[PDB]
Amino acid sequence: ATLYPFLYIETRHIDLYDWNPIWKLISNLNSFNFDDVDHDELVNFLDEKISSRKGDYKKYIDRVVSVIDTKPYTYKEKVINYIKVAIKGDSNKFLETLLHLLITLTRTEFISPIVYIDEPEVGLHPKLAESFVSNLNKIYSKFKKTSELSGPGRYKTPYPNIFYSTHSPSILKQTIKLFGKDQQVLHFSKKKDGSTRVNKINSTYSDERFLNIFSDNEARLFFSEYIVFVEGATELELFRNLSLLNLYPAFSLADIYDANEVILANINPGYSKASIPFVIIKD
Amino acid sequence: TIESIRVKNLLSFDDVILRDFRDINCIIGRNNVGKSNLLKVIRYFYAKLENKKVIPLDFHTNYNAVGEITFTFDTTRIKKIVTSRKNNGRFHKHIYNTLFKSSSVKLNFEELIARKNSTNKSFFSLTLTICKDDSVMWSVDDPKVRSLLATLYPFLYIETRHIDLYDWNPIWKLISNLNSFNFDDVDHDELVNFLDEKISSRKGDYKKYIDRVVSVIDTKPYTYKEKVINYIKVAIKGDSNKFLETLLHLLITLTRTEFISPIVYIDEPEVGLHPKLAESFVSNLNKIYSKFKKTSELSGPGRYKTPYPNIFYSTHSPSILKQTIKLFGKDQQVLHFSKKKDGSTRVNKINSTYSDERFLNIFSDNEARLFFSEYIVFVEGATELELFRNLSLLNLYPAFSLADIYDANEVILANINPGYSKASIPFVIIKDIDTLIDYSIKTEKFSLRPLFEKMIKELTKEFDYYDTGFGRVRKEIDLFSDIQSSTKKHMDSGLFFKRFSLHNLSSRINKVSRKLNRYFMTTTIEGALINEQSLPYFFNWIGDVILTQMTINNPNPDKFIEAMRRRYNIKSQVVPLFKSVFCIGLNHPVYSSAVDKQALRIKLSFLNYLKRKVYSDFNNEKEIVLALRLAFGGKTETQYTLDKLRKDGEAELFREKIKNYKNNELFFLEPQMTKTSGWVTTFLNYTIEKITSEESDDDRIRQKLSFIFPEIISIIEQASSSIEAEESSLTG
Amino acid sequence: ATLYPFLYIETRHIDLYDWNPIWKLISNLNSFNFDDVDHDELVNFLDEKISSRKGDYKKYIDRVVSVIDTKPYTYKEKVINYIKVAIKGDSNKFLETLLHLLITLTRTEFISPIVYIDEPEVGLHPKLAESFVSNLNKIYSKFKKTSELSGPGRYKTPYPNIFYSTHSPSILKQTIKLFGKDQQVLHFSKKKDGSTRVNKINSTYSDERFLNIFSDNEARLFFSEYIVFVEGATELELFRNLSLLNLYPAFSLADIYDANEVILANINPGYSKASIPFVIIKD
Amino acid sequence: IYGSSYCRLDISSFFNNISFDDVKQSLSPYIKDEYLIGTEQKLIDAILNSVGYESPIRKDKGMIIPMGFRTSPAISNIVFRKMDLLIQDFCAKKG
DNA sequence: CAAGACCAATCTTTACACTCTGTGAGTATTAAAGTTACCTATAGCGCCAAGTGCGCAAAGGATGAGCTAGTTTTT
Repeated sequence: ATLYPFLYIETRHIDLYDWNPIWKLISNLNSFNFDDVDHDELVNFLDEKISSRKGDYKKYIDRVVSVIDTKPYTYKEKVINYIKVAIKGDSNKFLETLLHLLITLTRTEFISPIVYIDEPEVGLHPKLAESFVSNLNKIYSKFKKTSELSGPGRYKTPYPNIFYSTHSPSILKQTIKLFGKDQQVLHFSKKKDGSTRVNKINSTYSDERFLNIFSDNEARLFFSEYIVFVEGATELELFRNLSLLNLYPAFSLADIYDANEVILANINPGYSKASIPFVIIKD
Repeated sequence: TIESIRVKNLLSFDDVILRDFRDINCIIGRNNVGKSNLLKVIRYFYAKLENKKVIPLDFHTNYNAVGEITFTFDTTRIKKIVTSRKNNGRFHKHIYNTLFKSSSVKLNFEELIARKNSTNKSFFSLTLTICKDDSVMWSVDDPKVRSLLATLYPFLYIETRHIDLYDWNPIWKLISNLNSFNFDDVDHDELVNFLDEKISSRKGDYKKYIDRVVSVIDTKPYTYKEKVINYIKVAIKGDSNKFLETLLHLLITLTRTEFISPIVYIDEPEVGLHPKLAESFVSNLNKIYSKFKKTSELSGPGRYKTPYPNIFYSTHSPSILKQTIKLFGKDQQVLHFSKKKDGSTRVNKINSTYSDERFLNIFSDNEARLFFSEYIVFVEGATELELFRNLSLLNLYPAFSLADIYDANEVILANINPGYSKASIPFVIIKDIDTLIDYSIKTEKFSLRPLFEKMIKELTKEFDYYDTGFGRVRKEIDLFSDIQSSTKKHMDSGLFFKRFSLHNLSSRINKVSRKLNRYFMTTTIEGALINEQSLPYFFNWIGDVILTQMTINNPNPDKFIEAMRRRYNIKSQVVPLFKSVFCIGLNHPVYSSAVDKQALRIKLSFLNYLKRKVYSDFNNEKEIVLALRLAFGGKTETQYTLDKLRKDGEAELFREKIKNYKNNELFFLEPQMTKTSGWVTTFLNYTIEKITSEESDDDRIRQKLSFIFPEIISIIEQASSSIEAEESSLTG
Repeated sequence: ATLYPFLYIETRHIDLYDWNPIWKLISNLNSFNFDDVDHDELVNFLDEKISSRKGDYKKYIDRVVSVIDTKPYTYKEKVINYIKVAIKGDSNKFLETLLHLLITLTRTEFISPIVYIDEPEVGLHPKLAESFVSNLNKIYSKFKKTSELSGPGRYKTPYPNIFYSTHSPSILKQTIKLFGKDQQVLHFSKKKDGSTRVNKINSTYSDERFLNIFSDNEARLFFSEYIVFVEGATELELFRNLSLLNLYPAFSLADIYDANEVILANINPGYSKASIPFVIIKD
Repeated sequence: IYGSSYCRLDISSFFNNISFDDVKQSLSPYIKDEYLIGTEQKLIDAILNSVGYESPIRKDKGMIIPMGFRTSPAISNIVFRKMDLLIQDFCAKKG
């Protein structure tokens, strides 16, 4: 438990006034022993600095303690107080700060936390949702050391595992385009008799052009119950007719996509066939 | 240090003024709405002082157009501090320019010297006005004055019913605002360097770690209060009743070296607490209060002459009130809210300072309970308690059960002084006619007691002008003074009166003294219990006592009864047989049918013998009542008892006959003949049960009780009418 | 106030247990007077139906009332009780039911409420949001009475005004495609010195082909700070290069769209220019 | 006592200038509108006939409520309540 | 003629001085760190020196060309 901590974040009902996860992450991920700080020396130093008459602050603190006698500080509370006195300050911003702090502080320790995040895009503009993933990728790539990219501040240390629960194609598009080989997509679905499944949807593309021209339409296919692949725009015009689909309330649940041979090869619909059924129509 | 709070035309206030505050001000009453309204008014005023946007309060009536809140602050200590030539600082000069500058430049060179620098007390008045269009106006148009007043006289409110023990915000607020240290001289860099030096394997590691953390967590900089709170937390070694105790102790301790005097309000300090816990809380508060007091010979380091802050309590527990009265003494006051006739909150002061040390030491929970009452009945003896607290009697009158009865003497009444809180707690004092007039046998003349003289002197009012309807009181007073001699005649050898009846005089003195909340009974309690109309019920009760309580002493009833019937005569020697056969016992065994019949026959014979002797020896049927009410420690007509008659050596024959009756036949009744024995309760219960069995309707039984017992029923009815008259005002 | 009621709905923090808005909407929108319902007659009817001995149910009711005495029922409370005793039962489903009830219970009255809805798509699958919009459109079209569409159940009464606060392109796409002439899009933005503006973005398209082939890419342009229009795939490939955009963190905030002359005419970016700046690059 | 500047004003002929119709209008809301005696005299008029008087020396002004009667001060306060409210509202804004 | 009603912000916030460490009765009595703080904006036209200017307003060729300027309101 102490070597592989688990963190859970829910942005739906997150409280901005509570900073407990941040303090827990900072206190757990430290490389100092605070038992050597002592107490008499620090109090004497503060008394000498702040009091004109020698012996004012110490007597004040003793008088306060004599009438507020409670349980002694634990080690975690003591280190939190030291960190707070050593720093200059106390929804999306909270999550970004947590992720950045975790990535920065995991670079010099063998502790490997695992984090789960639920709905990172609640009440978030699409531009902000993209910027979140962009900032995460930038801080991820800042510390990476590989061959030529060597020097101080660059490390060879495994990164913590991050799990996302999203309903927005923007975050999926950003994480597919930026991370690349360091991401995967999971599809749950259900069985006939009723049972949760787990499948992997292909998200790594060898073609660079496909990854560059990746857009919202490509990301929309991941949230499709039934995909119809066509080639020309006339098929799109015919199968997206509102009047025609008004009389058939069963073909409106399927999405139609213009696909070429190269696009079909890159997407590879056959891999995730049990999760997302598809049909390819040709001449 | 507020002195006066005035509220006009707001919420449930028409014109309410509170002054003469002490350190341990306590608030009690039945109208909780008034207390809530006062708290809301204070909070609204202090929120408007600090420039906060809040909803204006409502008006009591819409036939006005303004609502005013007035506050007076005693700015005496601050003036002495600032005006001294020794103090040269920014804050002192700013305070002078803000508070005492405008009012001092308009005075000449005569009023300033030797007229305002010796013993005068300085006051500052601030008025807040709310208009009909929800507009707020101040009497002083300067935000700096309001800010300085707010920061010099902070207000703290504590609610104990809904309090979170995980939040210490009030504690940190008190600590941060009651310190004499400037925390801006502690540089961040040097402290960080010190911490890095203390804990490091390589120099600079802690500083680099802190910089890396700050570069990611960059947010708004710390305020001054946050910095001082962090410094206090790192300095200290650790972090419902306990929270309140800590707050009070910190408030008392930290204000001994500051010129800031906070005001604290606490609501329900005893919620979910043992009575011992509340008593210990008050005792600890008093001990800490007395620890820092430097008066007269008590001196030395750690003792100060700095004034203490003001504390207000809202409590419903007699224990806290008792402890506050006993411990603090002259440094506390009690407030009572109540209502008015048309509906409006009042404020009155209840006396709580006593000059008798015995009364303070003997103070108990009954005295505190007297505070939480709407109608108090004061009596002298212990028989009045037994009569007025009967459950069966109070069952039929659901209006006298709302009054509390207390035993008080003259000194106790003087110490309590019920007349001060007359408008808040109505009361009635019931006494006997013997306390005013004393009668003698050897000398045929009445005499007046000093209490009667004091009442006459109080009723007499010199330094007055003529008023129609006041001459009758003077005539009555003159008649009372001239009735000092009042030669009369007593028949039956100083036992009865020729024609006085002691009734017209009692009625006249009651009419005169009704204005002083007094009532003088014609006779004693035992006299009213047994009267000429209650003889059948008393005889039935005696017969029931004989039938039930008397049992066979011998374990075998049949053999003993047969032996005593064959040994003693059934008719001539009935008294020795009754004395040697039947005895009073707690347990009543059940005998055989023949034994039960024999016992019933013997009891009936004894009853017939006693009734025949009673009706033969005495004829007028009034001497029977006199003997009955005199044997039960009582006096009648002439105001004489057994001991008084024996000392006076009068009515030898009557006393000898009573002694013969007591020591010959009614030997079993003797234990239930002394004062405070318990015969009153048994007789009342038996009579009420009999009348309930006879008559089913409540009106019929009440009428029969009124007929049998006129005086006590009249007293109960008068008290009930008085309660019903003031029921609306003294009820939340 | 009683002729033009205002109803505000929030979905991020909504309690499904509470049904007060639904009961208020039903009570306000009715054409019945409940003052003539005799209490004694109903009590006698219930007593006769439910009891074997006559009058015991009335005795039970008066025994209960004599001990639970309190303030009498107001008109609204008794109306709600009468409605509940006649019906057989009491996030997205709540909103859909409220909208359907509002539309149904206003076709026979002259009261026109004003509805505001905040975040209709919070924690919602894109297909679910599209289905919600489609159901609303079908409910609207059921009661429409225009030209030959005449008969019972079809009315000429005006519909209430509904305002949406959305961050999802799916809802915007569906409301543009379905409602058409009966919808508008507002853009707030901000001024230079700091002040909130209000502008109208064009959303009515005369071309039927453009509206039929409307997709997520077209809806993405509504959330763009800067639009760059191109007329070829090569420009898209050049302007979407990740490595090139890495060195210029100012051009990554612009959206590049491939449009034709007819597409440009249909979109008409010049109408909304102060809100969404754009540039058209040609040869 | 809380003020620094003081001003005093007086009303000329306060009781003689009280209009009778103003009194009737002021007292109307507190008296039921009905005929006390048949269909000739109303309850309000019957009550109000006990407070007015036709002054022989002031026949030009009609009938007025005269000083020296028992009910005059209460009627004056009731009539002047409206003016008191107006003046208080005016003075509140000026402090 | 003279008259109550004479703007908002000017950076923010806080705080005892002393010899005595608990206490102070002036003839007219705030300041000093901390943190920002940010600032910023331009035609007639062309030409060569590329904005700091020069020339010309006839081409063009260094001083013939020669030319104009909307409504309404305050006023």
